Amino acid sequence: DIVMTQSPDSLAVSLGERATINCRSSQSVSSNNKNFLAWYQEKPGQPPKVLIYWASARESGVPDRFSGSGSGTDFTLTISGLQAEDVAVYYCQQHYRTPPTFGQGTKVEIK
Amino acid sequence: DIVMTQSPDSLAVSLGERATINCRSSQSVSSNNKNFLAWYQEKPGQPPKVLIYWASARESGVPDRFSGSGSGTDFTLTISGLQAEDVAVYYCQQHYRTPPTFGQGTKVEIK
Amino acid sequence: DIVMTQSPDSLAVSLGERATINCRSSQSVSSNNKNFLAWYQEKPGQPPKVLIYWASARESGVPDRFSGSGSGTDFTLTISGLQAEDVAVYYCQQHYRTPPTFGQGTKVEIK
Amino acid sequence: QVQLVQSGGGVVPPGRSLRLSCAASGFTFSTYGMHWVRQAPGKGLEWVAVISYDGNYKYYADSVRGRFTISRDNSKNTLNLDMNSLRTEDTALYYCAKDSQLRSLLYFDWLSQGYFDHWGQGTLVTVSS
Amino acid sequence: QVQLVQSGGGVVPPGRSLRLSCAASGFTFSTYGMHWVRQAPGKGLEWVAVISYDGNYKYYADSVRGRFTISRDNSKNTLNLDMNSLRTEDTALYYCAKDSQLRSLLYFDWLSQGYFDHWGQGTLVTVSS
Amino acid sequence: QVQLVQSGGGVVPPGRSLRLSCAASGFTFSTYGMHWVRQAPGKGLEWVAVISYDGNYKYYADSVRGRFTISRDNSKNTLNLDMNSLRTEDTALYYCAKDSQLRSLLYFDWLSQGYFDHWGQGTLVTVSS
Amino acid sequence: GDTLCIGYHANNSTDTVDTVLEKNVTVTHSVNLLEDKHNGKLCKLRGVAPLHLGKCNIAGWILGNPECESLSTASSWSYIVETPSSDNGTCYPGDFIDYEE
Amino acid sequence: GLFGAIAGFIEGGWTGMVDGWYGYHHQNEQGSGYAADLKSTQNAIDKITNKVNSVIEKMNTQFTAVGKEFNHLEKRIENLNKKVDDGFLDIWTYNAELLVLLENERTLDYHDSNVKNLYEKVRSQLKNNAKEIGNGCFEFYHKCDNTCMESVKNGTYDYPKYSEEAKLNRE
Amino acid sequence: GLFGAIAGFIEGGWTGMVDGWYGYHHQNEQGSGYAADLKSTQNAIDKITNKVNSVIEKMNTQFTAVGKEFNHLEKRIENLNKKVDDGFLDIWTYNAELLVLLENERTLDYHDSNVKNLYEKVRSQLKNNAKEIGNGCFEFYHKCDNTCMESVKNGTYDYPKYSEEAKLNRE
Amino acid sequence: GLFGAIAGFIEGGWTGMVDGWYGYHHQNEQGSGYAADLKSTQNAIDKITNKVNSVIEKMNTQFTAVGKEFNHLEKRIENLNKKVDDGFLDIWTYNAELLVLLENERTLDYHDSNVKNLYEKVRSQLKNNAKEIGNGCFEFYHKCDNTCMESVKNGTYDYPKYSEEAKLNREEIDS
Amino acid sequence: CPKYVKSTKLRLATGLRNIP
Ligand SMILES: *[C@@H]1O[C@H](CO)[C@@H](O)[C@H](O)[C@H]1NC(C)=O
Ligand SMILES: *[C@@H]1O[C@H](CO)[C@@H](O)[C@H](O)[C@H]1NC(C)=O
Ligand SMILES: *[C@@H]1O[C@H](CO)[C@@H](O)[C@H](O)[C@H]1NC(C)=O
Ligand SMILES: *[C@@H]1O[C@H](CO)[C@@H](O)[C@H](O)[C@H]1NC(C)=O
Ligand SMILES: *[C@@H]1O[C@H](CO)[C@@H](O)[C@H](O)[C@H]1NC(C)=O
Ligand SMILES: *[C@@H]1O[C@H](CO)[C@@H](O)[C@H](O)[C@H]1NC(C)=O
Ligand SMILES: *[C@@H]1O[C@H](CO)[C@@H](O)[C@H](O)[C@H]1NC(C)=O
Ligand SMILES: *[C@@H]1O[C@H](CO)[C@@H](O)[C@H](O)[C@H]1NC(C)=O
Repeated sequence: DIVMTQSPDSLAVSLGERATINCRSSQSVSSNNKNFLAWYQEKPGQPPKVLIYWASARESGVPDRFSGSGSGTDFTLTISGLQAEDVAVYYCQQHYRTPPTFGQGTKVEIK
Repeated sequence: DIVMTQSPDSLAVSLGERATINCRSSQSVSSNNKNFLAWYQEKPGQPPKVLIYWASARESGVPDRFSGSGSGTDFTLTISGLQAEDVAVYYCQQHYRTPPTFGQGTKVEIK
Repeated sequence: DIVMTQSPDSLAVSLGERATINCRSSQSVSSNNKNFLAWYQEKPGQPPKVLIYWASARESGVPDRFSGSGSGTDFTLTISGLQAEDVAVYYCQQHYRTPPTFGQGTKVEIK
Repeated sequence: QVQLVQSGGGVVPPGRSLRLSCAASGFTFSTYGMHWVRQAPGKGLEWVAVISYDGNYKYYADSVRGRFTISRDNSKNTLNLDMNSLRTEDTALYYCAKDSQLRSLLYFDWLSQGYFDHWGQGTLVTVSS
Repeated sequence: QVQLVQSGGGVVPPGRSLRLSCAASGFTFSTYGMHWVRQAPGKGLEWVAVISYDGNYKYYADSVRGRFTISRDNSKNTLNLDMNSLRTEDTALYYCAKDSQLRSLLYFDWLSQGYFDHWGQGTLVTVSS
Repeated sequence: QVQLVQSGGGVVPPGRSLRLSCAASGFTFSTYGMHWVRQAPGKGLEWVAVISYDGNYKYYADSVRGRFTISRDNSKNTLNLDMNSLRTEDTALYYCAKDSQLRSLLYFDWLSQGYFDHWGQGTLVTVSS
Repeated sequence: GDTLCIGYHANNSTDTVDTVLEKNVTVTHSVNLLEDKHNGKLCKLRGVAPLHLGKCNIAGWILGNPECESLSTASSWSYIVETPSSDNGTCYPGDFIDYEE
Repeated sequence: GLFGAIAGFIEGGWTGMVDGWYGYHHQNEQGSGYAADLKSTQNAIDKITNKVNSVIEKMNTQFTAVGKEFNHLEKRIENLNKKVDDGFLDIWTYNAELLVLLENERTLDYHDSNVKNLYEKVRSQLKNNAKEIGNGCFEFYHKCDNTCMESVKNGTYDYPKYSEEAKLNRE
Repeated sequence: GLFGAIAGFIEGGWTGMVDGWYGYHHQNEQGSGYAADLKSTQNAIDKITNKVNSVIEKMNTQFTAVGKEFNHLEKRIENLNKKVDDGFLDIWTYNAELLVLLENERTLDYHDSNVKNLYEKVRSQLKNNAKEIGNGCFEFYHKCDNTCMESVKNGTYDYPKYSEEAKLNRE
Repeated sequence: GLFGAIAGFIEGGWTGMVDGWYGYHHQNEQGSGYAADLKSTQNAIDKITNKVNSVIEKMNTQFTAVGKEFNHLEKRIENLNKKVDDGFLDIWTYNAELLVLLENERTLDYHDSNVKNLYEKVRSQLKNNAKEIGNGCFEFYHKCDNTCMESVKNGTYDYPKYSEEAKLNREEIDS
Repeated sequence: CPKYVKSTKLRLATGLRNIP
């Protein structure tokens, strides 16, 4: 199948700055000018909710400070002005083949 | 026209046995799983009613004991459990070209 | 640009007979069994009016005694049964390129 | 129930015309083409002529080409056959048949016509002196 | 019935603008295209411009390009023709005509129009010192 | 409002069946596919199984193939997961998810699923003696 | 070497169309079959101004409610306009049968 | 993209040309440029304007009066009128949407048809004097001035005139 | 003609062949005339008659009474009846007209496709034993007699049988 | 089919492959087996699911109560309601039936188009290096080792590198 | 006047597939 890695793992920054995590896939996932990647975020004691779908859009109810981009095999999630209530775990997920595979995951927390 | 004749004629069998009538065409008749042949039965003083249409199906009304099969250029009429009031004359038929060339005719008669 | 032209200029013609007016184009005009020509008749001090459309059809208002023909690059206009009020100026134009050029002008006048 | 009743046959000497009619009832007529087929005495059945649902196209057997004139009408639902230049060979028993393919189109003289669903009661014709 | 009546002409010195307008009645306006074509005092007719049915695509002749302006307003049933920087060869008798092709699409730079269906009476336009 | 609640989990020794039900309400259930996904303690998420809208075609991952049995009852809007042949590694936290592609068709074993819209609250399953 | 090529037109139109096989495909040229623009006016239908009764209904105009005696009559009208706030109808209470008739 | 010309074996269109829907890109020892096949795209806009007239203008309506007034004692008749309005609403939205979708697909594939048929015409001419290098571009085996550019724009290519030179040039 | 066979690379039909929608014209030392490919046009006839039957038979109308009458005291419901009849008229006219137009276009495209793939079958069965002269005609490199005609039309043409003879005349 | 690739120049389908609608069956000196193409049939699945979504969901329907009741003195309005419902029945039956039949033909034509486009892609990609032996099969004029199947199946086959040996072996074949 | 539809967009395509 397809495996991916998020190179920053358990990165720590304080409130207000920028947090960048990448996502490198084993093979190409994007097709016909469309990004087949989604991001997920879970807090302790809560199910992992969707954060950004199709790697550029945004689920209604997500704050505007959460944005992401990327193409081909490399994608990035960026946090504009981290808040203390956003300490959580982020996931990659390519929904291109019948075994959707989640990334190993990264943690964002206070410095 | 597509000349078409059947070999067995004037067959005579008693009640209960089998009577087979194979029928040959000089050129291929069926195409695209469309077996273009019919069998017709008439008694003396009676109009020729259809017996088997499409060479495999059954027109509603004829006894179930009358059946036929075959494909390509060989097409057979088989009578199982022949009953006394089923003595008649059987005609082949090819409706593939506009001239329907009937067989020269076969006849069944009790023994 | 395609430029129209008519050989007879200010031709003098009397009552009752035929006044032919040809029309030569720089290149081909018609395509897909459609003649792309229109004739225009106007009296002095009067607005122009569409006269013959597609070089072969007649309109409502134009007299039956007057018609026209042509195919390809040479199109002709025929004056059959000339009345005195037919003194006018006749014009060619090809509506095959975005500039429809008009002919330099031909005139009919009572001999 | 389909019914193909027909009458008009009889005795005739060679060299004069004869009119036949096969009325139809019990089903919609103008959608099904109809067929002609005959039974020579002591012989087997053989082909005569066909006409489409609309009557626009009219096809003939090779044997009786140019002598038999087929027509149909849909107002009274009758299939009629005209007789020109008869010979003693034409003596037979006439059967009016119905084609099976609904609204069958016959635009060329060899196409695959349908089989015969229903057959007429039969009319007797003799060409003798 | 169709009517193409226009006004707005007169005497204009060179270098100053002039506006012409012809309103239409008796037929549906937004579907058909519209044209302008001019007749010099003694020379003859020659094409000016054309506008599409929706007014999105505006097309010009090879002579008055960069100086004229074609516009239309389907709500007021009114065609218009603005002008910049006239010269001495603009004396003519301005005609606005209709297009025979219904809902024609004038997409590219050489497409074929229809025969000019019906015509206006013509308003006098001249330029002089 | 989309809601996904599931229950029936707990502790189980290896070798006995366990059945889970994820009831759904507040949205059109029968027109969307569903998924199974699990969270191994101390590890990341991984896929389990998928069922399409009509329930004809089902798929599983490479780790639980031939042991699980995903099933669905659209008459009760209830997703089910028959779960047999346990081992110690199978302990995780099970979620039921909904696909994003409306009325998606799954006909082969490599197609592109949609992203997971909404998730269940999660129930604990563990394998211990 | 000399090289000819075969291609097709391309521009920067942002107009998009939806087909059966695919959705949101950009196209160079289009026409919109559905118009969603209304002028916000009650134009004269068939060249005739509507019989705008203002603050009165059909009962007010036809029966002669004094609150709308000011509005004049017309030789013809195409359709009748009533405001939603038109309450000045049958001032004396009663049943004006076949009113909608 | 059924017939496979647009978005198929053609990578993409040329934005540098505006003259026609179905254009060329000539290039010879003098230089290059853009042009358009007049006949093909003239035919294309003609047929498509016919499509537009046959869709819009054909919608045949005469005078209608939709709104109806009813009192509280005629609720059944008003409900029947509401059902009628909803039924024609449903029919018209369904047919309108499906019909416009089908027309969109047919028009896109007609464009694909014109591009592919033009490609097949230029392949029918020039039968063995050009290498089909791909993406719709022919690499000519013989140097010829704009008589051959305009000639393949124009339907009058002369194969035997350059056939022997092409045979000599191929190794 | 989306596929581009009729009025495409074939300039026009043949008026002297009333024996099938699709045919071959062949000349050689001992035979010349027009004859039809029986199977292809027979399949076309069957498909087209099924198409016409599908268009016509889907009328399933029960016994209806369109005519309705109402006196002066219920002019409203008479207007409602007129509204219903007018709406049915409008939807039937629009749907039927555009259905007929689309079906006619599809039928013409079907016939075009049959011509195109008949030509495709012939060229595939013939390979390079003949030169594509154009106009959908073939010029053989070898003596191809009446049984060679039957081999080409029936579908049992042989490649290696005439390969050496064709290579003899190709240099 | 209208393209001659479903029961056309390719006669019968393959039951041997399971991993997609459009695929390949290849054999060489080192191995064999079916190898389904990915991108073309993935796009096919996407367009077909959009097609069925458009056919099903574009018909929107609101709440209604088509059941009406009338008494004995008002048979006319009852018959009017019956006519309205019956006319809706005929409109819906015909529009639905013709939609189903036309879309059936359309999607079969789509599948035929896709398989023919795949064949045309492989034919243009390989060209003179392979011999079309009919029934959608190419016989190489050389012995291609690996990445040849893979590059054919994803449209990135390197032509000129194999061309030298292809034409060298070609001379043995066509004199 | 035309018939009312609750649809949002009916754009009948006329041009190519816009691929710059
Ligand atoms: C447009 O309105 C004017 C002014 O009321 C009227 O005279 C004219 O008849 C209307 N136009 C048409 C084409 O009827
Ligand atoms: C496309 O680009 C042109 C310049 O070539 C520009 O004038 C035009 O406004 C652009 N079109 C759109 C729709 O933005
Ligand atoms: C369609 O795609 C364009 C980009 O091509 C995007 O900006 C737009 O939001 C999309 N619209 C819809 C309705 O998906
Ligand atoms: C007319 O309507 C107004 C609405 O404010 C109401 O106050 C008034 O009493 C009404 N007059 C009559 C005569 O009905
Ligand atoms: C071809 O075309 C250009 C203009 O497009 C012309 O000026 C030039 O002379 C021509 N080239 C040759 C080699 O004839
Ligand atoms: C183009 O074709 C026309 C006839 O269609 C012919 O007269 C002309 O010579 C050809 N060539 C050029 C360069 O116009
Ligand atoms: C090449 O792939 C084939 C399957 O196509 C396989 O049988 C073989 O082992 C591979 N060989 C090499 C040399 O990579
Ligand atoms: C196609 O597959 C080959 C073989 O692995 C690879 O080299 C090539 O990059 C692939 N092409 C694309 C566009 O992914």
